Amino acid sequence: AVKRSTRLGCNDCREINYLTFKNVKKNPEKLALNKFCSRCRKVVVHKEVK
Amino acid sequence: MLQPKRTKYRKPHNVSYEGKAKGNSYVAFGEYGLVATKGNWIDARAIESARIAISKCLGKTGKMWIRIFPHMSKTKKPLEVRMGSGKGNPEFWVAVVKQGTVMFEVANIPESQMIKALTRAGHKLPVTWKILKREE
Amino acid sequence: FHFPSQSVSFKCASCSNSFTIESTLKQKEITIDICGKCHPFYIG
Amino acid sequence: MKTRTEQRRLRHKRIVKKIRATNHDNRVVLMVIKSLNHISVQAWDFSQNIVLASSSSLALKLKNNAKLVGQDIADKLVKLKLTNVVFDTGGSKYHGRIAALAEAARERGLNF
Amino acid sequence: NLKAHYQKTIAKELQKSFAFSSIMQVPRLEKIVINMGVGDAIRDSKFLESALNELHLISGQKPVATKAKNAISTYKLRAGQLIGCKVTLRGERMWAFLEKLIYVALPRVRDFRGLSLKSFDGRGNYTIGIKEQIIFPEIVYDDIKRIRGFDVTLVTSTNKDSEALALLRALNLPL
Amino acid sequence: LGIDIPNQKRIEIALTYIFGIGLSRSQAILKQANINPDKRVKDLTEEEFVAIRNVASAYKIEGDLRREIALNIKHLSEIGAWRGLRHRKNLPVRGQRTRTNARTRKGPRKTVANKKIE
RNA sequence: UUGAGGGCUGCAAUUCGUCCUCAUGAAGUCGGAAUCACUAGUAAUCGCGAAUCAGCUAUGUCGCGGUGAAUACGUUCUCG
RNA sequence: UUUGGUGCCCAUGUCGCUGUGGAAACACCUGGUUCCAUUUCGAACCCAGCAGUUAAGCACAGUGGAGCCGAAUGUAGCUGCAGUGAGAAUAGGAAAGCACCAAGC
RNA sequence: CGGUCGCCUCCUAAAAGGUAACGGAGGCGUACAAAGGUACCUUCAGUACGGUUGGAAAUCGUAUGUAGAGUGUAAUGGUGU
Repeated sequence: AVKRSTRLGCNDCREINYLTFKNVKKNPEKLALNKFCSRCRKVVVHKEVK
Repeated sequence: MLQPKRTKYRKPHNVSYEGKAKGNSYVAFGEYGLVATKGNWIDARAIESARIAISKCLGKTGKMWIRIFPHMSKTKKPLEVRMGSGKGNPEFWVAVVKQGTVMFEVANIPESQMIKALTRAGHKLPVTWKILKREE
Repeated sequence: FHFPSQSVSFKCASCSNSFTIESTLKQKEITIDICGKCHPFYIG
Repeated sequence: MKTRTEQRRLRHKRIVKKIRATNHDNRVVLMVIKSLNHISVQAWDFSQNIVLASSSSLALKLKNNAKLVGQDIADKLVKLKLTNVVFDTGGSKYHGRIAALAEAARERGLNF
Repeated sequence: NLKAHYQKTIAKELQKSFAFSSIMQVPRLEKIVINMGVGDAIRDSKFLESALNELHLISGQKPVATKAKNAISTYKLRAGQLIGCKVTLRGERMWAFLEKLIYVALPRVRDFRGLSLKSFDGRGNYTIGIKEQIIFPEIVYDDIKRIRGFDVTLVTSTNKDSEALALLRALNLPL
Repeated sequence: LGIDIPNQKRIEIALTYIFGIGLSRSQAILKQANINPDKRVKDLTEEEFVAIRNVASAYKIEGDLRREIALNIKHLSEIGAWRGLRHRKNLPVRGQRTRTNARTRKGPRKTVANKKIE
């Protein structure tokens, strides 16, 4: 019923990596994760997008 | 009537009413005891009637203790009901009495009055009665 | 780590005595009107 | 409720229970106790529930910091030919002399 | 030093007075605790910072405030909402606080009618309550508008509090 | 006892701040000792503060005066008399007539209605 | 107002006297409808005497004397 | 031989009392510049030393105080009117035990 | 005509499980960069006692207290270092 979807993707190649959730009510702030990237084959910082 | 003023669940199970006795196989407080020779359920109307009759023929010169109590309640759906669509509706509170149990024990008055009161109460209760004399 | 601590003397001129373990850290040898030596329930 | 010693016993018990349960590899645990006068160390291999080696400052030294109390039992370990132990901190923290004995175990090529 | 005089004289005096056959059966004071409690504003009268700052100034230990252990029905106080302060002090700070109390606090009281009759819990604890904020040698008149008192307690390694009464009597206590 | 003083004005009036010592004993002691209280200043020094308080304690203590008046009222009310019952109910004892006057201890004026007539 | 101590009246001051001293200092930082008073020694205001008289917080009354104002254009609306 | 630690077993193991001894050790203890550290402090952890201790904890003997376990008959229950075997109560039990190392044997 | 149409917990429900009604009950279209993971250390609910504001219930101190809080939550089970 609620919409918490946000797409964490890589920055060196602009991937679409992981769909996750984060409450916009507590904070409407970008979260920079660090996860694996295929086209880079290494752990890079992923950023959020709609 | 004489019943708990609260109960968590409106609709309990009917009763596991078979068996002979579960405790109360002996007279405890009184000197003459009533013994049931039939296992069934007794409503509060007859219990109240018997209690009033005993208090009338006895008073406070003696004392009679009741070892049972209408701990249960019963439901009975009204007429013109098609089977199904929910359970019935609560109607009253009832006490299960098993064949071979004690429920009235009386003391502090001569034996003849005890026998007369027990006979009157038994002829008021649906259950067929038996008499017992207390011994130590 | 904490507020700057120090040790300062105390003086009861009414009872005419001086004692010194610690006191106020910004004033020197404060004075009082009565102490435990001039206590109303210990002097005979 | 706490005598500063029985709570140590319970903490050591929970730590060794954690070691026994979470770690399923056959290994002898090096349990070290930091007494207020000296330090003692013992070895306990499960599936036998007996002591394999022990050391302290009574029959080998007098008092404590000295790393010696490691090498000897470390030698005992290589005298047992296992050199694969799990280092129990006991009712203490990995620091000071505890870290000293850990370094003494490391320098002997003990796997932990 | 009050502490030095205590440990050099009173311990031996109590050992001689009360037979122990051991120099460490004498009751010894462990610590002091100070707490106030705040119930004047929902979360901000002066944000409670005035009392914390003056306690920080008077004591050698950093103050800290407790959280709501119990749900409050009279007011909307749940899951924290710090009220009052907590300081548990030992060592030299304890003796400093004691000597301030025995020579400044009680003497600075407007009128006194004795104490130390029943201030016990029956298990070796003693307490003192003070009704004045400006009662200590280290306190500024310019503070929170409402004058606020304090409560402190004293405990030893044992529970025979009669000996605690005797010791405190030997340590400048009204009777 | 030693801290009840207004800031930066005459000591002779500042001393009267205590509940129980007025302008009579204070001025009598002050002019007997000839201290010449300062003008528009909270205090000069504390060289005589302890001495002034010791001399003032000779007269009476305001806090002790509280207890004195309390025990006087208590003893007056304990004994069966018009004074005791009059003071128990907080009514003017000195005999002044009361119809709708003496409205200082009765709180606010409180009435609902009365008897009407046509 | 409350409490204490002195002093007076009268046989007697608790019901209910009064004064003084001492202890305290309620409220109130000009009050809503309504509005009374007087055209110069007037308003306003500062004091004293007589009366009832053993006593009489009557600040009441009858007077005394000192200081000493404002406006008046008007009668249309208020009262007679 | 006991004492110190340890797991094992987690009460017929428990909580309590009466006395015993810590000389070697364990424990308390001595303090806190420093390794480290206090939801806040030598409280706790941690450093380096044993002045004193048997009082505190530790244990050994007794204490059936509390807690706790629980005999048989009979009996509740049931599978074809015989078998099967209960629980509760009851006699009573009840002051842990089993291994390893280490010092004085 | 009325109620329901899906999901999940307990009893019904025959000591594994399975197993009906238009049975008795209940909740659901979640929350969360922390209520996540890991390492560190810490262990009740309560009651009594003693205390200025300050109540039956504010916080602390001393204990007793062995499950009577909590482990987002409707319920179940487990959960006492």
